[PDB]
Amino acid sequence: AAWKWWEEERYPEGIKWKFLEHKGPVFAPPYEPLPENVKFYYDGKVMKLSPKAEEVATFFAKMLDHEYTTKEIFRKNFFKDWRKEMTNEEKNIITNLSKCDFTQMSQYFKAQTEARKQMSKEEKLKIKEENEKLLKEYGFCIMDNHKERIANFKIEPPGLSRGRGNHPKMGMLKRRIMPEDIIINCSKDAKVPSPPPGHKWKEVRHDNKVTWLVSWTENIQGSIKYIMLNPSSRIKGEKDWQKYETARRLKKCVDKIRNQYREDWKSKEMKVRQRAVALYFIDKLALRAGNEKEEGETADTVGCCSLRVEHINLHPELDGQEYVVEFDFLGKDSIRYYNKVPVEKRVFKNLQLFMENKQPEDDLFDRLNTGILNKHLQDLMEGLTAKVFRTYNASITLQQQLKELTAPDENIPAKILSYNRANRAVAILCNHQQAPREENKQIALGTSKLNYLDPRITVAWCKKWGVPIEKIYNKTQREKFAWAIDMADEDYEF
DNA sequence: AAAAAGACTTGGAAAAATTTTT
DNA sequence: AAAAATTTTTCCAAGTCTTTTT
Ligand SMILES: *[C][C@@](*)(*)C(*)(*)(*)(*)(O*)(C(*)(*)(*)(=O*)[O@@](*)(*)*)C1(*)(*)(*)=C(*)(*)(*)([C](*)O*)C(*)(*)(*)(=O*)N2(*)(*)(*)[C@@](*)(*)C3(*)(*)(*)=C(*)(*)(*)([N@](*)(*)=C4(*)(*)(*)[C@](*)(*)=C(*)(*)C(*)(*)(*)(O*)=C(*)(*)(*)([C@@](*)(*)N(*)(*)(*)([C]*)[C]*)C4(*)(*)(*)=[C@]3(*)*)C2(*)(*)(*)=[C@@]1(*)*
Repeated sequence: AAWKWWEEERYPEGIKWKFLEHKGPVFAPPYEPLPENVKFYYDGKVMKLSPKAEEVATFFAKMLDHEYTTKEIFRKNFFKDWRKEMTNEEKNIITNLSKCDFTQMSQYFKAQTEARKQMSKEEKLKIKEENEKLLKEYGFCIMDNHKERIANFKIEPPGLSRGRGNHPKMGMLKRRIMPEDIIINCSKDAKVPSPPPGHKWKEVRHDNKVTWLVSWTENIQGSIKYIMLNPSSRIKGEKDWQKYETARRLKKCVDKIRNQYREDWKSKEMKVRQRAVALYFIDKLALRAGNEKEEGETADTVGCCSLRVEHINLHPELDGQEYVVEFDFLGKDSIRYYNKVPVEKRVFKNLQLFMENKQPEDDLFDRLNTGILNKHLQDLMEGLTAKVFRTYNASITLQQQLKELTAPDENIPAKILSYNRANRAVAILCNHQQAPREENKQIALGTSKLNYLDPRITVAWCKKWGVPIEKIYNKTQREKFAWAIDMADEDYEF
């Protein structure tokens, strides 16, 4: 029988668990060497590469078809990192990447892909059965009286970094994660997981103030990557329920907050004027609270608080509309945001004052960062941060649009059209793009449907119109939103 | 403070598995 | 059979906000 964690007494703040036991992470499949017939060339002559160098060479060979393997930054980074993985004998022969011929390696990898879909019933069924025994042995964990699923237990294989957009580190080598890089987290009364034969873990800790099971440091950015519980668990779902509850508490406080920031545009001090114009953008246009990145780590992308002077172009009268602000920046994942939006009279006058005596490279809202904006938002409502406005706007627009687009006389397949049409409006507001059915050509429903929309709004909609939840939510989503699907009436109001 | 770390939050695109069209 | 159009898993990062160092 399935566990209804939502009927339980809410888990206390501070300590995340009392008990934790798991079988550790599943390491990336080992490197299968190149056979004798698959040769590498340098200056037209054959050259057998050492195992370490040959492994790095394969990553490039597999990506050879893409246009990014011809870029300055990619090639510079790849070659620099391939030098480290070479022997002193190889370092003296291989001076540049351009005299290297990977074409034969590339052909073998295409040949293996063509040979992988031609497998028998003893190969196609066997590998899918060894994946199932792996899913049941390492894909589950015990955390406080119950067996819950683990998210991504299979650690990512080594390769070359690409990232999203115009990334400075594209082409850098993602190293193979070893047991000696793993920090295991579990309880003192639990059976500490066994490392692969011949190896030992980096650390075995017992921190109950955190929710992760396994952690390590990746080399590209230096940040800690984690292995946590799947979305269907108590620890993730309760936090997901609390996120929506916070957005619901902002609903009965928004009119009071909107009136306050409208008055703040007139204030004597500029520290308050900028804070209010930035909050106006976050409320109206659902922008992300733009944190400050370190120059040269990730692609140059901004958000609301990190907006520069060059990202906006002021127009008093354009297209027959008053006070137009033309936004043109790259948001998260290098997705372009473009909107010609008519603002209030005081907001336009304020933006003119913020763009004065400044160069294009300078920050628009100086004397303001994400911490100052969130410190103020905490003084208005408890637990309020800038991303709560995005959750609020997305969820309320779905509720509003579902009421507006669903009609009583329509059939079940036609009602699904209306749900997806309401979901479309949420994706346009949140700027969730999908690169090139005529409507949803450039729009992506996935991100909002799972991160942004209180699932109870959908469960309420479904029980009202007689649409079974399986027509809206698939197998995996139904498990993530189980709390909502069980506990929720037709009368749910955000 | 205020930089740096740490711990959460937020798929779409490319491939492979099928299914349908020629 | 053989190819094309769909469906569906496999591949791969980047923000937000909190907590620690410097
Ligand atoms: C595409 C879309 C995005 O980007 C946004 O929007 O933001 C995303 C999402 C949504 O929300 C999600 O969810 N996700 C998850 C994940 C991702 N990415 C990635 C990359 C890489 C890797 O490796 C991974 C895995 N790990 C293990 C965690 C991932 C995941 C995203 C995105």
